[PDB]
Amino acid sequence: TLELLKLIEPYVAYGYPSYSTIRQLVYKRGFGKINKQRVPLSDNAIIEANLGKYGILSIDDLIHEIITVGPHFKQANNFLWPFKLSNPSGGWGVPRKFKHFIQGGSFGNREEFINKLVKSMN
Amino acid sequence: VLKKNPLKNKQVLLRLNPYAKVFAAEKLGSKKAEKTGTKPAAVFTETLKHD
Amino acid sequence: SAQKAPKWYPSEDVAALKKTRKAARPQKLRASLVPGTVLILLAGRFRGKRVVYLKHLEDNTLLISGPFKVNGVPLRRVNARYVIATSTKVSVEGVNVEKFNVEYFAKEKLTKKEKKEAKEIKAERVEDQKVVDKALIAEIKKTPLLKQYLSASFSLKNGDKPHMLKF
Amino acid sequence: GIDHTSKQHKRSGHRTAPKSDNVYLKLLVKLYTFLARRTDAPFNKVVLKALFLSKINRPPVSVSRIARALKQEGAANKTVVVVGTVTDDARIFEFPKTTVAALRFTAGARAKIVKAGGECITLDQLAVRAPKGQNTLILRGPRNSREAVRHFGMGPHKGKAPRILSTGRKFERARGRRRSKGFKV
Amino acid sequence: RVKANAAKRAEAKAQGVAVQLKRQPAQPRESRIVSTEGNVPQTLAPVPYETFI
Amino acid sequence: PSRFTKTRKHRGHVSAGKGRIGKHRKHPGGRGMAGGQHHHRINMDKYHPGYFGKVGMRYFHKQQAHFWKPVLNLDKLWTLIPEDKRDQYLKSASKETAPVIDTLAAGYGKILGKGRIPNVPVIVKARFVSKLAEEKIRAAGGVVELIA
RNA sequence: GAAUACUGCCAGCUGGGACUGAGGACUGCGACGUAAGUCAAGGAUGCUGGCAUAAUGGUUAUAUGCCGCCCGUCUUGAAACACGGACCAAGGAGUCUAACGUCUAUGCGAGUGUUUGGGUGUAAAACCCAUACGCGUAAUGAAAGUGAACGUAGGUUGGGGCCUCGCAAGAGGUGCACAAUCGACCGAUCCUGAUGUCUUCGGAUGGAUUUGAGUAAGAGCAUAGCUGUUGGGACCCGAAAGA
RNA sequence: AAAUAUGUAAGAAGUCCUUGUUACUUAAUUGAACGUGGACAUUUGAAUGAAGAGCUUUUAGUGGGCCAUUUUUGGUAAGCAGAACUGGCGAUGCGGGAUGAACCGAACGUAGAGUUAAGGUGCCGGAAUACACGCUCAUCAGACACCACAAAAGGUGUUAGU
RNA sequence: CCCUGAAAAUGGAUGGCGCUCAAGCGUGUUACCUAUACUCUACCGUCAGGGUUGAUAUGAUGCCCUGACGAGUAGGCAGGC
RNA sequence: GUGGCCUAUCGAUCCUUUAGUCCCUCGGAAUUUGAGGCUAGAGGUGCCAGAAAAGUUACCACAGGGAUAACUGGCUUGUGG
Ligand SMILES: C[C@@H]1C[C@@H]([C@H](O)CC2CC(=O)NC(=O)C2)C(=O)[C@@H](C)C1
Repeated sequence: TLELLKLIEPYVAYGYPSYSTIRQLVYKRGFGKINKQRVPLSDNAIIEANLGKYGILSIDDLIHEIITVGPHFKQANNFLWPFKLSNPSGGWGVPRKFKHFIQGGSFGNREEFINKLVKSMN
Repeated sequence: VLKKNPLKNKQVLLRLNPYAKVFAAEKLGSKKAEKTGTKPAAVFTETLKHD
Repeated sequence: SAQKAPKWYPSEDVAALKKTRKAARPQKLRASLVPGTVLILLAGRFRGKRVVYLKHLEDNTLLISGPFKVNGVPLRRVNARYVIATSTKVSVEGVNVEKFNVEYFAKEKLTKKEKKEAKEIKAERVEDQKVVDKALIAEIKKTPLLKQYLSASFSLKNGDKPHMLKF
Repeated sequence: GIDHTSKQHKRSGHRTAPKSDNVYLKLLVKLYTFLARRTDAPFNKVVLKALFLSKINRPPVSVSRIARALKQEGAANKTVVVVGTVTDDARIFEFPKTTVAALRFTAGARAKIVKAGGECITLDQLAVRAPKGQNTLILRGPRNSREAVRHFGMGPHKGKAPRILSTGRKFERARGRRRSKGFKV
Repeated sequence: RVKANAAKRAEAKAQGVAVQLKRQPAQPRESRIVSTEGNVPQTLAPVPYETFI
Repeated sequence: PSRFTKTRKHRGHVSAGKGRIGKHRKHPGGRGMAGGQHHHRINMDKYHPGYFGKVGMRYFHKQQAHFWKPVLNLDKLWTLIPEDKRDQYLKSASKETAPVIDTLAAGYGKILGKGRIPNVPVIVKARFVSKLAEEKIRAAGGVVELIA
């Protein structure tokens, strides 16, 4: 997957998310892929019905499987619908997005500042 | 019919995650840390202060 | 026939509403708004008048009486969002005001015919006004220039910025 | 904007109803829509889909084919189900006593089945007797035996029938079909 | 690799079930302690430009 | 009927479905089978191999009635007996009273042997018969009587 | 020995502003409660005022702010210093037919098609009908000719559905259509050449890196429809010519 | 002898054990191909995704292209002519480049609210005549990519430096 | 950085006005402005997946639930006037 | 070893001719000439998937083409200055 990230570096911003970021992201924008449909989680019973066969019984179980990359991370992550974030509330912080974060832009690995970016985008 | 955001609307926030009341009652978001008087080694200090 | 018929007719029965989860909890007034505070009236027929706040009513209105002896404003209700609460305060622990409620200020049963299509204060209102404001006058006379301040009207002057004013 | 990975608004590509206006076929479809929704038997779903098919997708099923199916071990007492027409076959000289449910029976097929001591029944009679398709055996006729299929995929060395009106010597048996006249296919 | 997989399964039938037959990509490295003992860090700097001719 | 045609749907659209560049013209590639060896060669060779050239010998003044010989197979042989008596013939298969099936009056010239008739003797009258058809009839216990 | 900055966390508290109020008995998940019950918990209610009509709103004209090049066409590219168009009304261009392909609907089904004709009639209608004929039910070969079961109409792989067991996965059995494959059968080609004999006929039996638009428990016929094809004036208008 | 690009594999149509068929093959009961029986879930043999997968029939328009980055041929060169890969325009509006087919951003049902992209914030013109460190004075200053040009060569002009 | 090198024809173009510790050039840090783009909501349509028949509904290509989508010449098909 | 060490060295339909099979047909029988068939080569199309083909027009015609020349303009500036 690191080679994939290298291959799409000019089009994405990525980094290492913190537990606060993951929890807020899943609580605010968490949607399940149930029968090919985008289903708002909004209740622990939905998660038990679709992920309980992996022992995931709650939204905190799902978050735990995300934050510590567990044995069933693939299934939990794929169950999670891709997050639809907004534009950052205080902006991108740079004049031009499409340079590397290292060169004063936005794309590439900004590893720990991804938390700040995602909080503004959430 | 409406997605209600946790992180607000404490009622939905507590419908999910029953542990949230224990978290907010014990103030687990402001956990006081223990005191340790560990000192960095001198070699670490000179390396940091070098040049 | 000029139009055949609707094969489907909508049902004529009106659906009942769902149960609403909206209880009515009491209003939370501002902190500066305490009984005895002088208020500046920002709207109405008494625009700019200095009045004394007396009581919070159950319809969320404020019972004011800037005494006739000072500025001619009788016992009446105002809306909390249309007054400015100042910093000057008179003691209100000597006036009886529980008797004044919404039923005290009930106006009239307007109908579809009893209207002034082309073109008398009650004795209990006059006497209640005198009884309430005698003790207000006694409190007002206890500090210099309060009666004159309460008799004068508020108005903005030139170069007077209300976002930086202190009241 | 969204980077679509598949065609949008794509219809499933399967019939959801018979194209025909036969009110009786539509009543059969109503019955098996109810049955396929309210039962968990896959048989009812299979029958419901078969009721949508076109004429070429419901080839006739001969009584010889029915008898050959009843020849299978343990199939002697099963109810044969044909969503389509059952036709008569004079090549076969003996029939067992059996029950056949079909949309249509030819006069000869019906006479032969009844004469053999069996019974011909409609699909609603089948639904009443076997609501979950109990002890049934669905038979389907040969689809690619149609004459039009002879010409599908025509091309050099493909060995398909040319679309041709008159047949014989002088009709496309020359240059292109033999080595002595140019080349062969 | 097929032969090795069969042999690993045969041994895991005796002991150590769930013998992890699938290959995995290179994982990120785990924590580690790096000792300065006999390895005091040497400070490098960029070098000035020289013509070499 | 005209109201269900695409002509009605093309009303209001300039080119009537024929394209702005191509411009539906009179005969852009010739009439009929023009150019079958030249600019329609690929079509003719892919879909109609054998079209060009001659094969075989001519036949002056051919009368199709000379070649009249409809074929009937043994599996359809018993259909020539009416249903009201076929059953009584299939039962009591007797060498002494066997049905006579006159295939020429039935309108056939030759009896072919796709076979598996029941083991019941029959006198089959025909102009022509294949080896296998005669063998299967005789093995069932009947006979083939040749007629003209 | 402390503070503070910076960074990060809180399922910390709280004030101001804007937009939205979709749904319409109940059902759910919860929360607070000792319980009864209540609630911000599967989408707005409560209270109050004015007006009750041109007041809101619609239409229309104008003004203002910002924007807005002339359509049609050919074309890589049209507002074009490319062509047609002064204006308006009426007319004005993918049709019908013969023979067909695919698909679809319908009737009947190893058959199918009454309408050439006859009978009949309330008379170009409707109704009824014999013998033929067309296509289909057999192919193959230039032709003379010959002409489709070793077998449960074969074996193998898969296969929906069904059957048996089964708390439930699942495991067996049977497996139509369909797909791949190895065979068997019919005709052509090449070869082998028995009994027999008008001694040159006949061609049993067996075979093959050959070949067919075949068989292997028929699927067709007829009518109608959209689309497509060919001939026709053939979407409409248009030569210089020829007789 | 690279980089980029490119073929294949990563298993049930598999692996193993035993012994069945043949007219092929072997000196041979040796193999070859195809098999009968028997043993193989935490992972049935790397990752990620999968929007349903597979299959068929039939028919429209088109068969003048052009532009950008990069590779590249002829030519002094060309808004020239000719190739490669990709993305575009053609067929496409929208915000920005004043203006413009192709550039930047972003692709479009009808609306409301919020946040932004590229580009901007003296006035035209919505938005700091913001903050900070310097440089420059031109009797042809300069002022944003594509893009609407400038060179060799010079100056005790002035500023840093070896 | 500025100046010389540096010449074309109607009057004219950092877009214009104008700008000189800039409103120019290089660089840094923030705040702010606004697209048919992103987020949330409503409504229209389309596609998909579903529910709905033992006295319960105009008696079902109806009613309803859920999710996601929506540029378009030549062209194809569908529903309508 | 199924021509040339490998990568080029070549040719449809109709027609004629030859070889093969001694085979099929000439349709009212039959024999012998003659003719026609089936399988395999050759005779040739070099515009090489393959018409049988001389000019002229300053007397000219038609359908069209800015898919394309003969001015200006535009890009370029070898050459000229
Ligand atoms: C040059 C000579 C003749 C030539 C050929 O027959 C010429 C034409 C004649 C004709 O009218 N039509 C055709 O199909 C062919 C051929 O075969 C060569 C070998 C020998």
